[PDB]
Amino acid sequence: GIYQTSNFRVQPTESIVRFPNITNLCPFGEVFNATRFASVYAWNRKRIS
Amino acid sequence: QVQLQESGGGLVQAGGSLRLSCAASGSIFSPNTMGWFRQALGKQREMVAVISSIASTQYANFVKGRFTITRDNTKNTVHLQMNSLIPEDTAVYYCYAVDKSQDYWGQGTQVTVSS
Ligand SMILES: *[C@@H]1O[C@H](CO)[C@@H](O)[C@H](O)[C@H]1NC(C)=O
Repeated sequence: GIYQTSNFRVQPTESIVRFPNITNLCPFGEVFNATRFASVYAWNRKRIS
Repeated sequence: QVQLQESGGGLVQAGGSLRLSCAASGSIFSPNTMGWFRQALGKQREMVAVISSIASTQYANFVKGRFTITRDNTKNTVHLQMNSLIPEDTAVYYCYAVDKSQDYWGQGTQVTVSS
């Protein structure tokens, strides 16, 4: 007769990831590459968001 | 662009009087501190005086009881009364806004006293 023994699939080997273009460049160069840094009592906090 | 205008120096004989002025424009958030600093050719910045938002006045021991700072709240300006001058005071001065962020210095006022 006929007998259903196993199941056939195709296991994948590679994975792909797609995301949209990286756009909103965070302010870092204005902090680490800044020309002037404030005194140690007028400390510079800059908010990055 | 925070800009501070300096005025009121020049040539004065020994014993004369002058009135310097720094007027501040730009951001200059409310808790600011206006100071004045000395430099003669051959020396570094010598701290002369300081006024904060508290209106407290601070002066160095070099010129005890001779110079004064006046504070104008309406225009947020500063006037330094230079009285009882002595040729040891021959030095260009610069004023300094501590503020809360990037600091800004002056363009200079030539103060000369000799006989
Ligand atoms: C600062 O500039 C240098 C260029 O020599 C660059 O390599 C570095 O990534 C910059 N730093 C930041 C935080 O942007």
